[PDB]
Amino acid sequence: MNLTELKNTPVSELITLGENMGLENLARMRKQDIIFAILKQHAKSGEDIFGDGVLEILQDGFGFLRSADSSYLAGPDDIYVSPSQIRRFNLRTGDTISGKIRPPKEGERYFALLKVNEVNFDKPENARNKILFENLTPLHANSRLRMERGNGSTEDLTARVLDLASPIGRGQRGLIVAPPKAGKTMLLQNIAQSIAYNHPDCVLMVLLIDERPEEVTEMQRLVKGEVVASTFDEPASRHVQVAEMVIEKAKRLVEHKKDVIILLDSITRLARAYNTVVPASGKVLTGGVDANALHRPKRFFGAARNVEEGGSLTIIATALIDTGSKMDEVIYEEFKGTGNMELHLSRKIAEKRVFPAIDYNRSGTRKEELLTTQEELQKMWILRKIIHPMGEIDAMEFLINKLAMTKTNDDFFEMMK
Amino acid sequence: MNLTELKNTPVSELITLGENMGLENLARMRKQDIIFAILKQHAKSGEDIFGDGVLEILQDGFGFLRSADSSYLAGPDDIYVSPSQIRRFNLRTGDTISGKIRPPKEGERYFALLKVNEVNFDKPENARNKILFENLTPLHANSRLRMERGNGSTEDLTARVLDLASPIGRGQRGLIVAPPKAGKTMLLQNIAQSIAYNHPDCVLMVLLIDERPEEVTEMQRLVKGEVVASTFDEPASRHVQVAEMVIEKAKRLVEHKKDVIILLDSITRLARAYNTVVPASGKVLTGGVDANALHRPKRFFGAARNVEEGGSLTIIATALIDTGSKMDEVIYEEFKGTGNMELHLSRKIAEKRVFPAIDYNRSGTRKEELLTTQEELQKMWILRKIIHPMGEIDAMEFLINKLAMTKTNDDFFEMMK
Amino acid sequence: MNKEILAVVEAVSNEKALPREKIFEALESALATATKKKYEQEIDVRVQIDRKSGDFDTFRRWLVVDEVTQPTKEITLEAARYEDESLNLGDYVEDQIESVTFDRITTQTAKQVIVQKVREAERAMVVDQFREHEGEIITGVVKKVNRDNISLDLGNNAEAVILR
Amino acid sequence: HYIGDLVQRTEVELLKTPNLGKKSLTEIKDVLASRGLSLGMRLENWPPAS
Amino acid sequence: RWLELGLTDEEKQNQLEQLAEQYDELKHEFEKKLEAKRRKITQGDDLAP
Amino acid sequence: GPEEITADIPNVGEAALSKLDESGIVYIGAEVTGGDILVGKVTPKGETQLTPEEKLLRAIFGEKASDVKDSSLRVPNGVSGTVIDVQVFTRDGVEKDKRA
Ligand SMILES: Nc1ncnc2c1ncn2[C@@H]1O[C@H](COP(=O)(O)OP(=O)(O)O)[C@@H](O)[C@H]1O
Ligand SMILES: Nc1ncnc2c1ncn2[C@@H]1O[C@H](COP(=O)(O)OP(=O)(O)O)[C@@H](O)[C@H]1O
Ligand code: BEF
Ligand code: BEF
Ligand SMILES: [Mg+2]
Ligand SMILES: [Mg+2]
Repeated sequence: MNLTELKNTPVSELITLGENMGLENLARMRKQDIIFAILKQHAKSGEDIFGDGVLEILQDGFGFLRSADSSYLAGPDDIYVSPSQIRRFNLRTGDTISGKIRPPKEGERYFALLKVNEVNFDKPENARNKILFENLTPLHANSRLRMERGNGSTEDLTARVLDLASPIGRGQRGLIVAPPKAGKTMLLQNIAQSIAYNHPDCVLMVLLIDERPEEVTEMQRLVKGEVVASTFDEPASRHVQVAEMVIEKAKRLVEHKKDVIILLDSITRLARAYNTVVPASGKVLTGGVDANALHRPKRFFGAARNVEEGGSLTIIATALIDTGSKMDEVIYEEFKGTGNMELHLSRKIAEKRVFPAIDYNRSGTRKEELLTTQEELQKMWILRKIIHPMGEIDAMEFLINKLAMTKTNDDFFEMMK
Repeated sequence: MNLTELKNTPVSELITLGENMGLENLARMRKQDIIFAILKQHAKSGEDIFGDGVLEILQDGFGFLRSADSSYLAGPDDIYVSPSQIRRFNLRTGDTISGKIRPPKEGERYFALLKVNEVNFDKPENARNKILFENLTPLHANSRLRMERGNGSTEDLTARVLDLASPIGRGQRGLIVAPPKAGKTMLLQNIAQSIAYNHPDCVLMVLLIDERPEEVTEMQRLVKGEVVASTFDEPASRHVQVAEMVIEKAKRLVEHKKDVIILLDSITRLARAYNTVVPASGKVLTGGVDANALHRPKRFFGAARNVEEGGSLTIIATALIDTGSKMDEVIYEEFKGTGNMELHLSRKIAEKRVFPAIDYNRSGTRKEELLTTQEELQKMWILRKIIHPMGEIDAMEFLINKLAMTKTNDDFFEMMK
Repeated sequence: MNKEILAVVEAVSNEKALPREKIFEALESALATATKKKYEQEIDVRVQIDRKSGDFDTFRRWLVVDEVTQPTKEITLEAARYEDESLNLGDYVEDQIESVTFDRITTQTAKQVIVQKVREAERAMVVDQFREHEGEIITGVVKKVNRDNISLDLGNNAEAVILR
Repeated sequence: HYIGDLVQRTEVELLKTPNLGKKSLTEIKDVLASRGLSLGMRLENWPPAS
Repeated sequence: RWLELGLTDEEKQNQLEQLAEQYDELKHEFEKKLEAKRRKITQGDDLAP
Repeated sequence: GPEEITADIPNVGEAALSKLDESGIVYIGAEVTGGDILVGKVTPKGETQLTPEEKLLRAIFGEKASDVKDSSLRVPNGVSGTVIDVQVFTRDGVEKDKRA
C-alpha cells in the first residue's frame, strides 16, 4: 500500500475500491479524505504503509510531506516529520522523500514518517553528501536541447521555428513576451511535448499560476510529466506556497546532479501574487507595486543557471504585455534585460490566424554561440540577414512556408544555400 | 591562518579542508558559515588569527569589515571594529585594513580586530597623514592610458578603435551610450583585459549592478583583478550598499595617492536602484523618478576626477537607451552633458553582426588635446574628416578593415598619409 | 516589553517638546539607575534601547582610571592587550546583557526619573526659546507672590522668576 | 592557594591566565574587592609563618 | 548524538533501524505527554457567571 | 467596566504599596502584621473608555486614576503572618497576568 498508488488513479477507482472495502459512503468526502479514510481502514487490518512526498519546512521546526494531487498544499493525508529527522538526514524544502509511513497514532491527525528509503531518487545514506545551490558556479548553456521532432507533423512547425529563432540549452534563461490570446498555451504544450519526447532523462515540470481549470486539466493529461498548477479559485498565498514548493524541488533535484526544466505560466500572475501577499513597505512606484514586491520574482527567476559539476536548471516563464494596465508593463519592464533568451510574439501576427506568431528579429538568444556549431550559427546569421529587411507578418509566413516544404531543418538549411 | 586564504579558494577546497579537520558536515552551511566554522575550530586549537577587509561605517558608531566574497555585505565572518579604533587610527568607509584578528569572544558573534597592520596598503602609522577627497583640486586628464595591445589578435581591434575613437586618460569621465544587446559586455571585458595588461600598477575594479549571474561568474575569472558585483537576486538595498562600498574604497585608495579605474555596468540599473530606495519627496517628473532620486547617481559619477598631487579616479559607466520605457531615457537625459567622454554604440551597426559597433563622430572626448601629442591629434582630425561624410555602418566597416590590415596603429597612421 | 516602550514613546503628550531620541535617552538613564539599584555594587551601564530596530541591551562601563575602588568600574589606562581594547582611555566592556526593566522598583524609578527629565527638559526649552530676546520688554501675567520672589507666566507654560 | 599569594599579584597576570575571560574575571574582582581589600598590592611580610 | 552508522546491512541495518524507531517513538511520546501537560495546566478553569 | 488587579492604588503612599509586585499581588514571602493591601483590586465607578494612552499617562503624569474606588482587598485587622503561596484562576478570555 503506497501513497502514490492512490495518488494518481482517478476518483472513480477510489470510489469502487472503498465500496469494495466495505466503507462509509466515500462519495461524501474530498479526495484527501478519501485516501485518508482508505489508508485508515487498510492499516486497521494490520499493514505497514509506504508513502512519498515533497517536504515543506514550517517555522515551528517540524516538516510536512505534500503531494502533487494537492498541488503541494496542506491536506489530511500530509505526512508529518519531526525536526530531528530533518537534522540527522539533512532534510530541507524540496527534498522529495519516500519510505515507511504509518497513519497518525492515538490522538494525532497526520501520518508519521518512520523510515526514510529514497531522498530525491537517491539513497538516504548519500543524501547528506550534497552540494548547495548558492555555492554553485553558474555558467552559460553549452549542451543543445534540440526541440525538433523530425517527423514533420503539422504542428511540429512551431517547434522547428524554435530551432530557427531562439535556441534553447540546459540551464537557459527564457522569457516569453506576448499579449493575451496570441498562442502561448499551444506553444508551451508543444515545448513540453518535444522535451518529453526528445529528452526523457531530464525531469520536466510546469507552473500554472492563476490559470483556468480547463487549461490545467488539459495540461495534466497532454504532457508526459508530473505537472503542478494553481488556478484563480485560490488566494495568492497558495500561489506563493506552490512557488516555494516547485522552486525548492528543482533546487534539490539539481543539487542531486539532475537537469530540471521548468515552464512557468505566467510570470505576470506570479508577480501580481507576490505583490499582493507582500506587506506595504512605503515604497510605491507606478502601477501599484511595492519596491520589495519584486524581490521574490527576481529570486525565482535568478534561480535559473547552468551548473558546472553536473546538472542544470532551465527556467522558461511567460510574461503578459499589452493588457491595458500599466502595472503589468512595469513588471515586464524590470524583466526586460534580465533574461538572456526571449520569445517575442506580436499580436499583429496572431491577428491573421497564422501560427506560430513569432517576431523573429525581436527574438534572440544571448551567448548562443556556445549552444550551436559553426555551420548552424553561420546559417542562422544568413537567415537573419534574409529576414531582417522584410516585416513581421508575411516574413513569418515566408519562414512558415520554407519550413513546411522541407521535412527537417537540414533540408531547409541546404535549400537556403 | 589569514582570512583571504580562505576567501579566494573555491568551495571545494573548503570542503576537503574541513573534512580533513574533523568537522561536522560543512556542506550543509553557507560559504560564510564554512569559513566561520573553520576559523572557529582553528582558533579552538590555539592560534592567533590574521584577517583583512574593507571597513563600513554604521550609524551606531562601530564599524564592520567586509570581504569581496560577500560583495561587501553583512555576513557571519565580518570583523567587528569599535568606534574608538576608528577615532584613534582615523578610519572611515573604504579603508581596507589587514591585521590581527580573533573570533568573537564569549557571547559575541563577530570577529574582533586586535591590531592594525595595513591600512590601504600602507603603514597604519602614516594612515592618519592622508588628504581628503573633496579638498582635492581636480584637473583634466594628461597622462595617456594606451589601450592597444600591439599583438594584433582578432578581438584586439575593438581596443585599437578605442585609441582611434575616444581617448582615455587617468581620471577620465566616460559614458557608454548603447541600446541593449549591442556588445557592451565584450567591450567592457576587452577594456578590463587591456588595462590589466598594459597598466598593472593601477588598481582595477568593476561594478555589476542588477546583472545576470552567468555574466558575473564569467567576469570574475576573465580579468586580472578583484571584481565586485550584484545580480538581480538581491534588493536594491544591496546595490546601493555595494555602491557606497566600492566608491569609498576608490576614494580612500586615491587619497592614498593611487590610480583607481572603475568600470560600472550599468548606470541605468544603479539609477533605478537609487530611485527605488529613495523615499518620495513629492517631486515627480516624467518616467517616475524622484527629483532627489538622481542626487546619488550624480554623486557617484562626479566622484571621478584627476588629482594634481598624485593619483586619479577614472569612472567609466555604461548607460542603457532605446529600452522602450521613457524613464530610462530621462536618466540618460540628465547624463547627456555631464560626461566629457562618450562611447556611442548604435544598434543599427550591431544589427549587421559587425563588431565593434561604435558610432565614430557621435563619440568623442572633451579636452582630448592634453591626452595625446600633436602628431596623434592631427592624424585624429584627418581621420575624423575622412570618416565624417560617410555614414555609420559601412564607414565603421571601413575603419575595421583599415585597422585589420595593419598590425598596430603606427602603420595605420603612416598608411593614412 | 519593548512594545510597551514604543507605546510609551508614542503616547506622550509633548511629543516634539521632547523627541524620541531624548525620550529614549531618559529611558536609558532610567534603566541604568534601575540596574545600579539592582546590584549592591556600583557600576555604570549604558542601554542603547535601539529606538526602532530592536530592544534594549545593558552593558558595563569601565571609567578607565588607575584606581581600584569597586573594580567593577575600574580598569587601568594600560589594560589593552587582551579583551581587545588597544586604547588609552574610554575602554568600556559589554559583558552583562539583557537586564529586567519592567518589575516594581524598576517601574517606580523609571516613572520618577522620566517625570524629572521631562519637566526639566520642557522648562529648559521654554526658557531657551525666549533666551534669544534677552534685553527686551516682555508682557505676561504673574502667577504667585511671596516675600522673597514672584512667578510670572509668559504664555504656553512659560515660567519666569522675579527675585526681591 | 593562599589569599596572600594572590593579593601580591596585579590583575595584569589574570587575563593572561587561560580560562579567565569575562564571567570569571568579574566574579573574582567582585567577591575579592568587596571585602575592603583589592587585587594587586606590594607587601613583604608573607607568609608568616609557613 | 551521532547514532548514524552503517555497515553489513542484513542484520546490522535491521537492528539499528529498529532501535532508531524505538528512540524516535519514545521521544515523540514524551513530547506528546509534555504538550498534553502544558495544555492541561494552561487551560483556564471556569469560576462563575 | 470590569475590575482590574493592577498596582496603581491612588490616595495612598508607597509604604502601603511597597509589598506589592509589578502585577499587583503581594510577593511570595512578604510578611504582614496589620491591615495592608496585598492585592490591587480597583473598580470603575463612572464613565468607561479610559484611553490606554491617558491610562499610562495617569501612571506617570496628570491626576490620579478616578474610577478606582480603592476596593482592594487587605488582610483583616488582627491577623498576622507571612504569605507563603498565592493562587490565581483566570477565565478563558481574560488577559493572563504575568504572575499567573
Ligand atoms: N500552433 C498551433 N497549431 C494549431 N492551432 C493553433 C496553434 N496556435 C494557435 N492555434 C489556434 O488558436 C487558438 C489558440 O487559443 P489560445 O491557446 O487561447 O491562444 P493563446 O495561448 O495564444 O492565448 C486555438 O483555438 C487554436 O486552434
Ligand atoms: N568582439 C566581438 N566579437 C564577436 N562577437 C561579438 C563581439 N562583441 C559582441 N559580440 C556578439 O554580441 C553578443 C553579446 O551579447 P551580450 O554580451 O548579451 O551583449 P550586451 O551585454 O550588450 O547585452 C554575442 O552573441 C556575440 O556574438
Ligand atoms: F491565454 Be491568452 F493569451 F490570454
Ligand atoms: F547585457 Be545586456 F545589455 F542585458
Ligand atoms: Mg494562453
Ligand atoms: Mg551584458
